[PDB]
Amino acid sequence: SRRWFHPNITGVEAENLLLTRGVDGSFLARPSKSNPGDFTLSVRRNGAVTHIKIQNTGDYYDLYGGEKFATLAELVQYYMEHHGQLKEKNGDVIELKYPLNCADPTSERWFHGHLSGKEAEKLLTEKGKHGSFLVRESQSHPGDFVLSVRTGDDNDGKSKVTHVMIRCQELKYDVGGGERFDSLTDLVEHYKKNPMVETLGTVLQLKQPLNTTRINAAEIESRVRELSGFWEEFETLQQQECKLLYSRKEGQRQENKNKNRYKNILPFDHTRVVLHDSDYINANIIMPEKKSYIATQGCLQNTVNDFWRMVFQENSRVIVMTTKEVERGKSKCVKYWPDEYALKEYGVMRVRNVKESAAHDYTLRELKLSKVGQGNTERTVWQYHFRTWPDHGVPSDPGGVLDFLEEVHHKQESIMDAGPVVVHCSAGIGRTGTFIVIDILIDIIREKGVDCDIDVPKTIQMVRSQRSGMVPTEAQYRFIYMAVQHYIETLQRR
Repeated sequence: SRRWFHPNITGVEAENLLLTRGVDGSFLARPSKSNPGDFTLSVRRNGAVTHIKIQNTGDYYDLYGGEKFATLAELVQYYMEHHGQLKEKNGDVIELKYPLNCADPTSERWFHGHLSGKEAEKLLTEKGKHGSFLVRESQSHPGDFVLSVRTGDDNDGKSKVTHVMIRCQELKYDVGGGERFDSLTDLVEHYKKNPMVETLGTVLQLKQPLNTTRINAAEIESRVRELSGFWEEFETLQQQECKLLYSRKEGQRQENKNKNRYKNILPFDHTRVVLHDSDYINANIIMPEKKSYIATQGCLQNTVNDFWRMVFQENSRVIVMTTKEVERGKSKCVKYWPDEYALKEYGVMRVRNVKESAAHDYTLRELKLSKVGQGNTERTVWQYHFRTWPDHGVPSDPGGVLDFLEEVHHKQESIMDAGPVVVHCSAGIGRTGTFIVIDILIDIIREKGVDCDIDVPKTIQMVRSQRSGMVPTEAQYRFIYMAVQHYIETLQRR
C-alpha cells in the first residue's frame, strides 16, 4: 500500500531511519535525487543500510542487479514473494521483509497542505458530495490540522460541512480524545472503517477525497503556470499504484514466458487481448472509461505471427509504432512489416507494403493484410512509425507528436470499420501510454471544444488500471500537460 515510499528523504536520512527504527529486513524506497526520475531502494542488512538503484528512463523500472518492472508497487510486491530473487553481485540474497512506513501525508489525495477554511468550504460546497473530504493545516494553530467532511444529498440545507480538529502533539495525531495515531494516514484510514459519529446521530463517512486536479480545458495555461505542483501532482498519482495490483496469471504461465519481452511486465488478465485465431499476446485493450487502443510490447521474433493474428482479429487498421527497432544499444522491436512493395507471410497472415511515405517526423507505411487461403480478407492497415523520439526522456516541443496524432486520428476516423488503434514501444507502457493518454485528452477537447473539463491524473489512473504503469515518468507527465496546452492555442488560431 506504498507506505514504504518516502518521497522527500535524502539517502543519508534513510540510513538513520533504517538504523534507529529499522531491523534487518526493513526497507524503504525513495526518489533518487542524484538522478531525477530515478529511484533508490534502501535495505537494512547486517546492521548496515545498502542502497540499490532503480532506473526509469521512460520505458520501465530497471532494478540495478534485479529485473525490470511496470510500477514500483509491482516491484516490491514481487520480491516479497520471491525471496532469493534479490541477489547481490557477490551472490548473497537481500531480503525485503519489513516496510519502513512513511508519515508524510503530502502525496495523499485528501491532503491539501495550506488552504484556508472558507476556501475549503467553497470547494467542498461547490465540488463536493456526500462523504467528500479533505485535511488542511490549521489555520488557528500552527502544527495542527483540520479535516472537513461534506454530508447530505445531491442550497437545500439538507447538506452540510463539518470540520474536525486534528492536534499534533509530539509526533502523533488525534481528534481531541481517544487513540493517537502515528500518521495522518493511519488517522484517516481508521475513521473510514470507523466513522466519527456526532452526538445527534450524524455519521461522517470519509467516502472520497475532493477533486483537485480537474480543470477547464480553456484555462490550462494558468494551471500549468502554477505547476511550474507538477512533481507534487505526479507523486500524488504515483501513490495510488498500490490500488492497481490486479492479477496477471496468464502472463506468468510457463508457456507464455517467452512471449514476454520483459518477463515481469505483463497484461492484466481482465483486459488482456485473448486470441481465438495459443491465445496469449502481451497486449491490453485500453478503453476510455468510442475509440479504443491496444497497448502492447514491440514484436519479439517468436511473436510476430501473433501480432498479425491480433491486428487481424481486432479489425485494427491503424498502428502507431513509437520506437526504433534498436535503441541505445538494445533490441526494442523486431521489424514485423515487409520492405516497400514486398509481400511477406507471417503464418496464416500475409502483408504487402504498398507504399512508404516519409514525413519529417515519421514514416507512414500502407500495408494490405489478409489471410492465406481467403483472398477477400484483405484490409489496408496504415502503420505510422514515429521516428523522432529521444533515447533519453521526452521531446522538446509537443507540436511534432501532435501533428502526428492528428494525421493518425483522421486515418482512424476515415475508416468506418476500424477496430482499436495499436500503439507500441519497448515494453509498451511508457511512450505507449504517453501517446494514448495524450490522444484521449485531445479527443475529449475535440468533441467538446475548449470550454470542457479535463483531468490528467484522473485519466492516467484510469488507463493504468487497464495496463500496468502507463506513463511512468514525471517528464512524460509534464509533457502530457505541455502537449494539451499546445493543442489549445493552435485551436485558437482560427
